[PDB]
Amino acid sequence: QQPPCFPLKIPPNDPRIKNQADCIPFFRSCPACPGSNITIRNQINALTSFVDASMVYGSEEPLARNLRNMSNQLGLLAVNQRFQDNGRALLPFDNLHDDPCLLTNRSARIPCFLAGDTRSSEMPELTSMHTLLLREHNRLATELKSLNPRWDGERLYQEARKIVGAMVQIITYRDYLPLVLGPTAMRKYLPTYRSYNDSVDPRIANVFTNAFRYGHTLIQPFMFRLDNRYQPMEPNPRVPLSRVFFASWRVVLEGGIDPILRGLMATPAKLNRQNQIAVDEIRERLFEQVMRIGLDLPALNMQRSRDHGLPGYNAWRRFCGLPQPETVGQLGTVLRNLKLARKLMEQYGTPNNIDIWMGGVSEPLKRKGRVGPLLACIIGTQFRKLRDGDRFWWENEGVFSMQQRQALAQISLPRIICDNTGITTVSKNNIFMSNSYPRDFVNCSTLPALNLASWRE
Amino acid sequence: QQPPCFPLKIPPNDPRIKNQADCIPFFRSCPACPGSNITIRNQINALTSFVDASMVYGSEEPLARNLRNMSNQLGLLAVNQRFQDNGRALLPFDNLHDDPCLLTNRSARIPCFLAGDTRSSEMPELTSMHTLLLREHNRLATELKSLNPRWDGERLYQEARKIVGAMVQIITYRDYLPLVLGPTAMRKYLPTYRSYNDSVDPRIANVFTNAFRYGHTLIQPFMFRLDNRYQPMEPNPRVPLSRVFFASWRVVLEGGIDPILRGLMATPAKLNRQNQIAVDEIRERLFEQVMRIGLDLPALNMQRSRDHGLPGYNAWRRFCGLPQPETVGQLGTVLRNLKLARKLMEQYGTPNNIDIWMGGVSEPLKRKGRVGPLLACIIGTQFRKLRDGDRFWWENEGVFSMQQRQALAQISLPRIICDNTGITTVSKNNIFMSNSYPRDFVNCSTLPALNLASWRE
Amino acid sequence: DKYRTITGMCNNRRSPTLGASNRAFVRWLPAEYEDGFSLPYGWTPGVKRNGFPVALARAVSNEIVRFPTDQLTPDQERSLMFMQWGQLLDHDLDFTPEPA
Amino acid sequence: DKYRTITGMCNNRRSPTLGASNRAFVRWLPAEYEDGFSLPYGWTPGVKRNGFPVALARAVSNEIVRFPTDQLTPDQERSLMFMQWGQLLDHDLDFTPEPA
Amino acid sequence: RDNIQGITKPAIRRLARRGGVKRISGLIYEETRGVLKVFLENVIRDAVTYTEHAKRKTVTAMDVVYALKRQGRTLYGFG
Amino acid sequence: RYRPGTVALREIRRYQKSTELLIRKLPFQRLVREIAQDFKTDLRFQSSAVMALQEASEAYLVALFEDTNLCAIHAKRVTIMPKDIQLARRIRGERA
Amino acid sequence: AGNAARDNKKTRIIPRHLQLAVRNDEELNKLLGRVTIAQGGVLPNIQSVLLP
Ligand SMILES: *[C@@H]1O[C@H](CO[C@@H]2O[C@@H](C)[C@@H](O)[C@@H](O)[C@@H]2O)[C@@H](O[C@@H]2O[C@H](CO)[C@@H](O[C@@H]3O[C@H](CO[C@H]4O[C@H](CO)[C@@H](O)[C@H](O)[C@@H]4O)[C@@H](O)[C@H](O[C@H]4O[C@H](CO)[C@@H](O)[C@H](O)[C@@H]4O)[C@@H]3O)[C@H](O)[C@H]2NC(C)=O)[C@H](O)[C@H]1NC(C)=O
Ligand SMILES: *[C@@H]1O[C@H](CO[C@@H]2O[C@@H](C)[C@@H](O)[C@@H](O)[C@@H]2O)[C@@H](O[C@@H]2O[C@H](CO)[C@@H](O[C@@H]3O[C@H](CO[C@H]4O[C@H](CO)[C@@H](O)[C@H](O)[C@@H]4O)[C@@H](O)[C@H](O)[C@@H]3O)[C@H](O)[C@H]2NC(C)=O)[C@H](O)[C@H]1NC(C)=O
Ligand code: HEM
Ligand code: HEM
Ligand SMILES: *[C@@H]1O[C@H](CO)[C@@H](O)[C@H](O)[C@H]1NC(C)=O
Repeated sequence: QQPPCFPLKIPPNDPRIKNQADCIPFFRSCPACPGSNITIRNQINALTSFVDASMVYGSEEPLARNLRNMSNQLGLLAVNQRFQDNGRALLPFDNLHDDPCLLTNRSARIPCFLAGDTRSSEMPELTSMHTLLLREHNRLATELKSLNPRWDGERLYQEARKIVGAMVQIITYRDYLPLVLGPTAMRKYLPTYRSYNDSVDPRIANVFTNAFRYGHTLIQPFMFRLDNRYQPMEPNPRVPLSRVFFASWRVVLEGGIDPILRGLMATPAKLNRQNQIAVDEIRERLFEQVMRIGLDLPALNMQRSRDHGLPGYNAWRRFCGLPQPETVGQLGTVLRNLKLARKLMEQYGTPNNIDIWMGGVSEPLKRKGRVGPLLACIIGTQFRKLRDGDRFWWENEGVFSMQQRQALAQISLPRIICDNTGITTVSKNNIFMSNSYPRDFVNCSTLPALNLASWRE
Repeated sequence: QQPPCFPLKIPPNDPRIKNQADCIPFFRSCPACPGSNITIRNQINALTSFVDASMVYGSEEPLARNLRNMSNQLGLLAVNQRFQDNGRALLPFDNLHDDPCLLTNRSARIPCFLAGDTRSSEMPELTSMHTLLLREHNRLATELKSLNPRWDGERLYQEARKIVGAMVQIITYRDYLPLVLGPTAMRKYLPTYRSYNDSVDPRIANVFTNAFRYGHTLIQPFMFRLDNRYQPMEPNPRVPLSRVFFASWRVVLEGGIDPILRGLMATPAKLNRQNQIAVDEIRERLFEQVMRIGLDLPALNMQRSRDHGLPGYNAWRRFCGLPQPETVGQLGTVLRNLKLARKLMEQYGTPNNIDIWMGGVSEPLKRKGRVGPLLACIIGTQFRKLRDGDRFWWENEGVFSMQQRQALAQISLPRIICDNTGITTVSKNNIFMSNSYPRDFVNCSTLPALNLASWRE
Repeated sequence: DKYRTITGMCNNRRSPTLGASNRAFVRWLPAEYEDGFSLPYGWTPGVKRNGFPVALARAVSNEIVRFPTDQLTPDQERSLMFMQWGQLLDHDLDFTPEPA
Repeated sequence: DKYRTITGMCNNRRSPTLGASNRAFVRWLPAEYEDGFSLPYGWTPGVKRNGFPVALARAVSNEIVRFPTDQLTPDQERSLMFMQWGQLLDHDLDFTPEPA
Repeated sequence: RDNIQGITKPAIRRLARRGGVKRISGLIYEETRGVLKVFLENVIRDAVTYTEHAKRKTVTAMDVVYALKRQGRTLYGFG
Repeated sequence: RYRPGTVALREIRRYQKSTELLIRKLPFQRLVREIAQDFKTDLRFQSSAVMALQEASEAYLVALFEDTNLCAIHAKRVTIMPKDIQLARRIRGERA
Repeated sequence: AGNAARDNKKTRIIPRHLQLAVRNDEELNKLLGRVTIAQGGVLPNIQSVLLP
């Protein structure tokens, strides 16, 4: 347990790990001030605290410059020089001292992908999203260059970056959050846009990095791929999630990203229930091939919350203005469950010691939502701070013209997917809701395309 | 101009300092993290952020242990072993490498006094208050020893310390704050005590160290001493303030602390007006004897606020919910003065750049108060946080019994003044309000003394 | 100010470092460490958190989160794209580095 | 847990270091430095604040605070013990150290 | 004279909306009219008694204020 | 077209921000005169008296409707019903 | 009342401001618990149950 190692102790009678002397690997976060007898320990955020599509353009000058294709004056982004997806762009490769992508399968010899985020190679889905965004940026830059032949590479790159960031913000705040918080919490915590506060702090809260891990309860135990007719693509249509962690060779040498996107569109998510929190695939076989032994994602979340020194469940309930339980009965009433409340009370000993993540995922879901009142409050507060404190918000005056805003308000994720890939059948509007084929799938020729005529100069 | 030095520049046509190459000495505060690029600069609070009579018992274990009378078992505080004030205790002397008290009077050779704070010898009034508190602690310890003969030294010391802290808290929150904030701000920011709220942060805000400097506007340009008949005591009935800085020899060798306390109790303060902010003694002759040139207390306050990186006047007005001026007319309306608003606009250029101290002291005073609405907001918030977030508050259950609380509720400053000092005539209740003789002075034979019969074991 | 910066600097004119990259988080609540400043709960065996022993995170996951995988149910009103966009937005927002 | 601690620690059970001595201040508003983290306004000539030049502190103290001492107005409702107790309570609350 | 019907359905709807009511059933208008009639009858009876004691034929605002005050419904702004 | 519940919320926001009277003055004056006709005949009313009666009646009805809304919410409902008004009046001690 | 008017961006004082001042202070609301202020309106309050 010598620093900076904080391994997870193994309790007795553990179903998986029989040896008590073993421990789960764990590394403490980097302190803000390395070595101090005065300052309270604080963590470091290495990425911009804005919704600015930093996943594709990076967050530092050297990496961002390396990500650009500085060989012509088209203002494009670097693509893979060795592999193609049916004649379409692919993410550039990365050079690392230790590469888990090569460790996953030594026969293929496919290194990890290079993008604005170092974790963009965890699964084929993230690589598919990053490649889709890169293709969209390249198409926007090419269209702008054709429309405005007098511009240079830097201007085209900046304009395409601005458009991509605006699209990300629009899609997020118009489709994702209303389905997360629910209409009541959406109206309570994220009202209509008024103007630009410069007095709102846009920094990311420490608790948020845990409160946003609720998606770990939406993880399905399989990765699904579908062919053109939205049928199970063979061989291996449903592949285990333990065999896709850091496996980039499933993108280059397994038919590209189109089947992955098709399976992404036409597969229901996992519902969060008080007796079904997280699947065993991520709870017992996380990074099994990459590491010596598998990890435990909920346990890792709890240990990270403890490492950051986040307060308990009751402190965050009081911070959000909600009643704070103290006994078994009050906790059961709050959770609308007595068996789960009894188990939590036995394990922790008092509600004040319940971890933020576990308490948040134990709370019942809101009406037409996916989070409890505490998690919904935290997420809504953080995203409202991000939106109101951002000077370059698309709806803010002086950033986009009225015609540009009107054109941008008509975008949609299915339009981007159908334009940037070979997919001809895409789901209806609110892609985060349609999951049944062919109940709510259209021919993609009816969806309007973004009009760039307002960008002429 | 090299770190940590932050010298004050001299404008052209300065009335005092004709030369421009000279500068006022100034040192930047010690940062919380000595050298970093990830963390914003923060300052250090070297004292306990509680109303716990930390002026006398220190805030560090070595100093607290060094301040006691370890030679006996009576649990008293160390007193001066060379001088006495007509048979009464005096503060112990201190050993410093560069003693400033010796420079004021080379013939006397009286070093600075030693107490729980390093700035206890700035003027004889602070020394008198410290000596009075030490005398009260010693008297309480002696009375407790007489009442309970079986107690040890440490128990007596702790009990006397608790009584002194409770007395200080009672005096402050019952007499001083209502006369500062005024009834409206006192009721708004300091409501009735309910219980101990462990979720209140009791730390001292950074702006408070600049918001509480309003007392620099109440300084009279003289020090007044009165004899037993409250007549001007000769020689030197009124001493210029520029000659009493760091002059401890005026305490030991000029009759003691009786005339200083008498002058404090029976002399009007200086009213704060928008055309008379601070006198010229603290503005042009601060620490004149000690250093080469005098300092500028308002300029020092403003430069210290700049060093701490505090926001401007408008940001703090927005923080407290008050409207934010933007133009000269709005500033004149807010300040209820046009000449001052015009001067401020000419000097700064915009209300957002006005420093916190100047903005706070320029505002018109509250009704029956002594600070503007912004300073009242900041001070009330800070003191409510201090009271509610303190576990050992004198009204908190378990700290004192009901009989002890009833006995402590009857304490007052005049009783302490005329109990441990040769003063026989003291002001009526609310010492801070009565300033005329003999209109509102009593014989000290009518004020009941503190009853310790409830401390029996 | 025609376009965004790449490091987030100077987005807020009053405080350019606010919301930038490689900067410390903002603490909505004071930290709760075992020794007070820089030690987590469970680092030192035998210590208690608010009068109760600290439970093992792995044990908590074992006795609560675990459930048979054949009882899993799907969501009839969501899709996997929901989870994927959640992850993408999260990777957009924050990332906490750790030593190698 | 019968009397106070000299250092001030353990006053808050959840976070023992809250309200102790030799600890960093709490910021109610984000800091506003010249470069963003570790530079005061007016450190370097030619740099303006919020689009306006930074006024020399001595200059404004000369042109605003200064007033002839002869016209001092005594306070008929307060005494000097007001200021003295204010200073004493201040010396209780806070003290910002500087290097020697 | 059926002037009790002068209090229309939109007026009662506005009064309920001011009170925070979102949905209103159609059977509560008669109940509201009856309640208003009872309250007005009581207050006006007290006011008329006050006027009659003073040997007057005009019901002043002060009489109504006193009638409201004697029922624990003090009204500010009319004397 | 607007889904039900939106215009109601807009009206709630609007009428909670204004201070104007919500009952027509002439019908209320006629009702007051009709009611007062029973106790005495040939009565004269000052305008201030009618205004005070209207203000008191409106305030009483608004408070009663707030209590009725609380009663309806207690029974897990959104729609105001006469039984809620009766329960509020009985608890307050008016019809008890 | 003057603070309420200032926050409302107005100069004069009207009965609405007096009602806002009274109803937003706990002690003053308790003191004037059975008092009706003419042309005062009501405090904005919408129950969360009826919210969409
Ligand atoms: C014990 O003390 C606790 C702290 O008390 C504070 O300090 C003392 C000195 C007093 O000044 C006191 O008034 C202070 O609150 C106290 O807990 C506090 O309780 C309040 C009320 O529940 C909490 O406020 C809620 O917080 C969030 C968001 O508010 C702000 O959070 C962000 C974080 O930075 C800020 O940037 C923004 O300004 C946000 O406004 C919300 O949940 C909530 O707003 C909603 O509240 C209800 C929801 O039902 C709605 O009616 C409202 O319209 C809003 O939609 C509140 O603002 C506060 O966070 C919390 N503080 C702490 C530190 O936990 C506690 O109640 C005291 N206990 C007792 C028994 O008195
Ligand atoms: C721009 O937004 C700021 C900040 O708004 C915050 O963030 C947005 C996203 C929303 O969540 C808001 O609800 C948040 O407030 C607005 O200025 C704020 O105005 C309010 C109301 O006047 C101020 O709150 C006051 O603060 C005082 C109490 O101090 C509080 O903090 C201390 C220390 O933490 C502590 O004692 C306790 O937490 C206190 O509550 C007091 O005067 C008063 O009661 C009131 O609560 C708030 O401080 C302001 N925030 C800032 C950062 O200055 C602006 O109004 C908005 N602008 C526009 C144009 O809409
Ligand atoms: C779908 C499969 C996913 C996998 C395999 C995965 C894996 C991981 C792992 C191993 C970590 C490190 C945790 C730690 O260091 O404490 C992490 C971090 C994180 N995950 Fe996930 N995750 C997935 C989905 C999601 C989703 C959908 C979300 C949100 C909607 C999410 C939210 C987070 C957050 C906020 C962090 C931040 C941790 C930090 O910054 O230190 N995860 N992810
Ligand atoms: C009466 C004579 C006083 C004198 C001669 C005096 C002198 C000083 C000086 C020279 C400083 C150093 C400031 C700096 O270096 O930036 C200081 C600090 C300070 N003074 Fe005064 N002061 C007096 C009274 C008061 C009073 C009555 C108050 C409040 C009611 C007060 C409030 C403060 C504060 C808050 C500080 C900052 C503390 C710190 O920086 O650690 N002063 N004083
Ligand atoms: C302090 O200690 C000395 C030791 O010589 C002793 O003489 C003196 O009386 C003590 N102080 C008091 C106030 O008793």
